Order: sequence, then structure tokens, then C-alpha cells
Amino acid sequence: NWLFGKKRKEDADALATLKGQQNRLQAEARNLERQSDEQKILASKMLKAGNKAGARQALKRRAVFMKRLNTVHNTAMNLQAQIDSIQTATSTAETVKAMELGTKVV
Amino acid sequence: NWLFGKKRKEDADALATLKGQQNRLQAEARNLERQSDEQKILASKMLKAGNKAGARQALKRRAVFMKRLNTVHNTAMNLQAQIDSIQTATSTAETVKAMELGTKVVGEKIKTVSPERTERVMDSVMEQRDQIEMMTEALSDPSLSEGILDFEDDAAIDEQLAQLE
Amino acid sequence: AGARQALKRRAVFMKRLNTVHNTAMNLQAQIDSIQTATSTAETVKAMELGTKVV
Repeated sequence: NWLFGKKRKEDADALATLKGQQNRLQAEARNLERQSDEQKILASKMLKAGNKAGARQALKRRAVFMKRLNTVHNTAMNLQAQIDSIQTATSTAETVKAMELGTKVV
Repeated sequence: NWLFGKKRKEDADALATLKGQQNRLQAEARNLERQSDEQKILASKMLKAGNKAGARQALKRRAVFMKRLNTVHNTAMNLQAQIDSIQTATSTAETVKAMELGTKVVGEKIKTVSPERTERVMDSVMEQRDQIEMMTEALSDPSLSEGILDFEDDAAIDEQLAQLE
Repeated sequence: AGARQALKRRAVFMKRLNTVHNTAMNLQAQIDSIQTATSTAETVKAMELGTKVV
């Protein structure tokens, strides 16, 4: 009876939490990409201005930004995979219940 | 309950302390850079005015200023790394809690409809398909009705076809 | 390399599409089984009535 609504609420809350966390991770990835583009343009500008050890520092900064971007991207992908697992499990349970109903009738 | 707000307050206070200390270190680095630029310009000016042992003293002064600047810069970088560690740890803990919530939900769903129940349902479907095929084949057998005369008039109907042709 | 990622994405989408298509086909087969069983039961009852009369 009332337990079905509670189960639906729990699934919706879990999906909301996972999507909110994925929103934070996408925001952080966007910030990292912004910083990486800024850093690439800055490195090109100062190489225009004639410095190369500073360009080594700039490319190191871009490399660490790219590494952090890749890590947050993979974490967001894993959260997406778990959201997909929740949806697939709900659909599979409903399909199995329908098949069981048809089997009972036949 | 109330402990969560206390934890948030403690993390915010720690970040405030670290950022304030980094502000002092950046201020000191700025002062050192100011002094180093002043010293370089002064050295060039007095070399214009013709003195070189004083220029050795001036370049020594600039060298020690540069060394202090490098040290404070590295200290500020380390403080930045620790601020990053605090933020990364908070984000990682929140992500792990979200993943645990999703795992709990999927575990309850898989407990409700296991794979054993799925295989039982599909076995029932295949068995009922077999039974329905048996019943449908019983009622549609041509040997009950269609084959009334099994007699060897295949030759005779061949002759009637020849008659028509 | 982005095209490798894109074709991988299309491949996983195609796999999921195939799986849902097969599940829908199985549900169609079970609907057909329900209809066939109802028709067969009605036919057997009619044949039994005729057999009683004869």
C-alpha cells in the first residue's frame, strides 16, 4: 500500500543525490577546462614575449589541470553508469513482474 | 543533526586560516619583488654613475632578496596544495556517500527481483509455449479432416487433369 | 581518436537498442501466447459441444 510510494520516493531521492553530485563534478570539470584554455593562451602569449622556462612551467600547469580534468570526467562517467544501473534495475523488475502476470494468466 | 553544521564550520575556519596565512605570504613575496626591482634599477643607476664593487654588493642584495622570494613562493604553493587537499577530500567523501546510496537502492531492487526469479519466469514462459503448441497442433492436424480419401486416385486425378487439358 | 570514442558510444547505444528490442519481442510473444490460449480454449469448448450433440 503506502510502502510503494515510499520506495518511489527513495529511488527518486537517490537519483537526485547522484545527479546533484554529477552536477558538482561537471562544474569542476568546466572550471578546469576554463583554466586550461586560459593557460594555453597565456603560454602562447608569453612565448610571443620571449620566455621558455616559464613556458615549461606553463605547460606543467596545463598538464596538471588536464590530469585533474580527466579524473573528474571519469568520476562523472562512473556516476552516470550508476544512475543507468538504477534505471535499468527498475525497468527490469517491472518487466519481470509483467511477464509473471502473463504466465499466471496462461 | 547539529554536528554537521559544526563540521562545516570547522572546515570553513581551517580554510580561512590557511587562506589568511597564504595572504601574508603573498604580501611578503610582493614586498620582496618590489625591493628586488628597486635594487636592480639602483644597481643600473650607480653603474651609470661608475662603481662596480658597490655593484657586487647590489647584486648580492638582489640575490638574497630573490632567494627569500623563492622560499616564500614555495611556502605559499605548499599552502595552496593543502587547501586543494581539503577541498578534494570533501568532494571525494560526498561522492562516495552518493555512490553508497545508489548501491543501497540497487541492492534492494535486486533483492526484490533476483536472477533466480527471472530464470524461473522464463522457464514457465517456455513450458507454457510448449503446451500451447501441443494444444494448437492437436486441433489443426489435416489427417483428421483434409485427408478423407487416401486412395491411389493420384493416377485418376492425373487422368482428369489430362481430360481438362 | 574522438571518432573512436564516437563509434564506441554508437556501439554501446546499438547494443542497448538490440537488448530492448529483444525484450519487446519476448513481451509480444507472451501476448500472442495469451491470445492463442484463449482462442484454443474456446475452440475446444465448441468441439466438445458438437461432440455431445452428435
